Amino acid sequence: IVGGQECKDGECPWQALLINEENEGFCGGTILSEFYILTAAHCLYQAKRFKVRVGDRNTEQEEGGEAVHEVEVVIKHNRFTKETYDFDIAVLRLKTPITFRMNVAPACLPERDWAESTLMTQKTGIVSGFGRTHEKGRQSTRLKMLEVPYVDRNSCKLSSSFIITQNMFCAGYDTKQEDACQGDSGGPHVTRFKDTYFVTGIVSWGEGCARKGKYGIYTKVTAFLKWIDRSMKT
Amino acid sequence: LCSLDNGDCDQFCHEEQNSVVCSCARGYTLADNGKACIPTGPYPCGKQTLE
Ligand SMILES: Nc1nccc2ccc(CN3CC[C@H](NS(=O)(=O)c4cc5ncccc5s4)C3=O)cc12
Ligand SMILES: [Ca+2]
Repeated sequence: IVGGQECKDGECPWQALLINEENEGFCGGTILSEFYILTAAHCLYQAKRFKVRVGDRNTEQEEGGEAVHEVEVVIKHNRFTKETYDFDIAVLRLKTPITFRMNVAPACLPERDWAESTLMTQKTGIVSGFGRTHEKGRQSTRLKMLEVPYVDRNSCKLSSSFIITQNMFCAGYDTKQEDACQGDSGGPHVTRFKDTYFVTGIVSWGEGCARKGKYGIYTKVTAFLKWIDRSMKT
Repeated sequence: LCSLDNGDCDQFCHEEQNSVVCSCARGYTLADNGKACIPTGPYPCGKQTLE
């Protein structure tokens, strides 16, 4: 996350962190329930083997609320393509259930129509993660969150060098220096409604980070709600 | 209806028979007034944790 703020205690409880064999975080995830984590399919090409960590806010020190979970099943979207970044979604079934507690809780899955009419219509959504805090910098040590404005689909399409498919949407700023960045991929984009947070996107990609005239690109969760439901039923 | 202040629903709003019908995410149950959503246990989805 470039710009934005540190997630304060209890503020981003649905944040999951995928970690590699060397225990380093390489991508984000969103807790959907005790057994399922939502992440980006492209993250799965990033590590030989990986585990999921929940409840972590500072990778510099075990605080007590953290918990590592091994993955039992990786359900990647059949139609995902590394070439266009289309269908950038994957569901992880954990071997053991997550125990909810302070800093560990699921984000709600909305219904498609209501989500499209009322959530993606909101002024902003919230993205969060342990990724880079500058386009060329190193991974963040502290979990951060950033409020990102929903971006008109047409200006979004015009701003991008690559095709914005119907499975993607835009958020962020034209010139202001704030945006998700490398390491945040697979992480949560949620929208608040009457103090309840609903999952609306998955951190996907962008051209550099926080670049002038460019926005952050997110997988459009509302387009895979049936696919998610199926993935969690198995 | 649902375009007027989300139909007074706490969460999901659907316009059926020209009438507003409210509903809730998993882990919540529709209140007696048929509009509010009541968490069914601790750590309901979408709530920031206070303890
Ligand atoms: N902003 C960000 N926000 C969120 C997550 C991000 C993850 C990685 C990077 C880092 N990355 C990943 C690749 C991208 N480089 S590009 O602009 O050449 C692109 C080439 C291309 N070809 C086909 C489809 C799309 C593209 S984008 C970049 O900057 C930037 C991110
Ligand atoms: Ca820690």
